[PDB]
Amino acid sequence: QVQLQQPGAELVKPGASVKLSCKASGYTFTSDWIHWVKQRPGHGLEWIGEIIPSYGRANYNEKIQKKATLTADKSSSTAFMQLSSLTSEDSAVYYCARERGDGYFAVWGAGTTVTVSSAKTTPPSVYPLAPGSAAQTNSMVTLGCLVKGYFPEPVTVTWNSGSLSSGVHTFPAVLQSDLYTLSSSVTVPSSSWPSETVTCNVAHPASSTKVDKKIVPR
Amino acid sequence: DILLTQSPAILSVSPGERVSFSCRASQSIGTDIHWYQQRTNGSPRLLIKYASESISGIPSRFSGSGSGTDFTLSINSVESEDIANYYCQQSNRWPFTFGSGTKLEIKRADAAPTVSIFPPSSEQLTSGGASVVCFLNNFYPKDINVKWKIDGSERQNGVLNSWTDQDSKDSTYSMSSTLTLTKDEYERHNSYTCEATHKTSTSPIVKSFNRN
Amino acid sequence: LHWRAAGAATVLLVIVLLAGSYLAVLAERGAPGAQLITYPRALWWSVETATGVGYGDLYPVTLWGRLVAVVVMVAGITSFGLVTAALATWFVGREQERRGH
Ligand SMILES: CCCCCCCCCO
Ligand SMILES: [K+]
Repeated sequence: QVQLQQPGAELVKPGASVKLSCKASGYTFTSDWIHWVKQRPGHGLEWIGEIIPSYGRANYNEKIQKKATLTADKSSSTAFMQLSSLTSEDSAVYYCARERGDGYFAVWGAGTTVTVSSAKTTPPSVYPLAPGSAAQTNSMVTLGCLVKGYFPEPVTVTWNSGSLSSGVHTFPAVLQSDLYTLSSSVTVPSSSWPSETVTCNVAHPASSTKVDKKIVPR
Repeated sequence: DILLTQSPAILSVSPGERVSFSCRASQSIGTDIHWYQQRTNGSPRLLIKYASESISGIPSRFSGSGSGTDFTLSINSVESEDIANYYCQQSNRWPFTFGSGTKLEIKRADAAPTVSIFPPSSEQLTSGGASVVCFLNNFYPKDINVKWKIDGSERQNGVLNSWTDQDSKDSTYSMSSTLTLTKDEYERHNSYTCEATHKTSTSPIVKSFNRN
Repeated sequence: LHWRAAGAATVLLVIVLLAGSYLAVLAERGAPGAQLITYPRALWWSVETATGVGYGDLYPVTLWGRLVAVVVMVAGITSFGLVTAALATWFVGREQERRGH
C-alpha cells in the first residue's frame, strides 16, 4: 500500500500561505523522521527540512530563506508543512519522505505541485481525437484526447482506467494566456478498435475534477 | 556542508552496455552515500543505500561501489526503462545533501516518426473553437521539424509545439503540433496539412484531411 | 546486595545506552558538521562512551549532546566500577572462609 499520501496540487496567491499535508501509513517507529524536499521544474532535489513526529523536533536548511514551518499530528499520522509568504520562486513540486533514522529516504510521496500566481483555478476541457474518414491504417491505430484550457498544473491522463499503458505518450503542457494545454496519445492494434473500448481519463486535482471521454470513430 | 559533485551531467550509452555514474564528495564520508532514480513525472526511488547495499525490488543489474570521497553507481546492460535522472545523497554530516544529478541517455537505432493528423471534434466546434492536432511519435534522433499548410499555403500562426523527453519504453522521442483556429477561421478553409521532416527520410512525411 | 546492585547497574547501563543513543541524534541534528545523527552508529558511540575505548571516530558537538555524553560516561564508570566493587566483596568473603573467620 502507498505509505505517504500527498494532495496533488495547491494553488497559492502571491503573499498568501499554504499548509501542505503528508498522511503516513505502514510501519511506524519513534525513530522515524519525515523530510521535505523541493524540486523546481527542470531542477534537482533540494532538502528543505526534517521533523521527528514522536517529539515534535524540527530542523531546517540554513543555506536557504526560511519559508517553511514543520509540524506533525501523532494521532492521524500526518506531517504538515506551513509555507508562508510565497512568490514565484516558491513554485515547485514539494515531496515528503520517510527516513528510519538511518540516513536514507526509503519511501517518497507522490509530491504536491504548488503553483504561486494570482490567476484562477480552471477545470480542463477534454476533446476526443479520432482519425479522419480518409486516413488509412496499418496493423496499429493511433488515438488520443485533447486536454486544453486548464489551470494550474498538473493533470493526470490515463487510458482505460490505467489498464492500458503500453503505447501511451502524454506531452508536456504549453502555457498561453494563463491557461495550460496538452494532448495524450495511445496506440493499439487496429483490429482491437473500436471493437474494444478506448477511453482517456483526465484528473485535475486543483479543481477536484475527473472526467472521462470515450474515443469513438467519426 | 558536504558538497556532492556528479560529473558528467549527461551520459550517452548504447543499449546493452555497462554505464557508470560518478559522485564525488567534498570531504571523506566513508560509505554514507545513497542513490536514487527519478523518471519523468515520477518520484525518486531508492536504488542503492550505503554505497553498495542492495534494495529489495530493485533489478540486480544495479550495483554501487566506492568509499571516502569517490563513489560510483553502475548499471549493467542498460535498457530503456533505465532512462531517468540519477541523484546521490550523503548522510555522514548534518545536513543531508543531494548531488546535482546525472541524466541517463540511450542511443538506439534511427527510427522514422509515425505521423497522425486529427481534425477538430464535434464538442470543441460547439464551443466555437477548433484545434487541429498532429502527432509525431516514436522517432530517433530527437531533431525534427513540423510544418503546417492550410489549403496548400504554409501556416505558422496559432501553432504550438510540445516535445517529450526520451521514452522509457523504446528510447525514442515524440512531439505534438497543435494548430488552434477559431470556428469561423476554421470554416473558411478546406485542406489542412501536417508535414514532418526527419533525418530518416529526405522527403517529408505528409498527412492531410479535408474539412468537408 | 553486591550482586544485585551489579545486575541493577547493568540493566540501567543498557537503558542509558539506548536512551543516550536516541537523545544524541535528537540533540546533534540541526547543528552543521555533526556526525552523530543516525541511531545505529549513535548506539555504537554510546558503547564507546560508556567503556571509554577512545576510538575518537564519533563525538557530540552540541551542548545537550555533550550533556548526554557525560551521563553515559558516568553511568559507564559507575557501572564498571560497581562490578569491580562487587567482585572485590566476593573475593573478600571467600578469603574469610579459606582462613576460617
Ligand atoms: C540530557 C537530556 C537532553 C535531551 C536532549 C534534548 C535535545 C535538545 C534539542 O534542542
Ligand atoms: K580510556
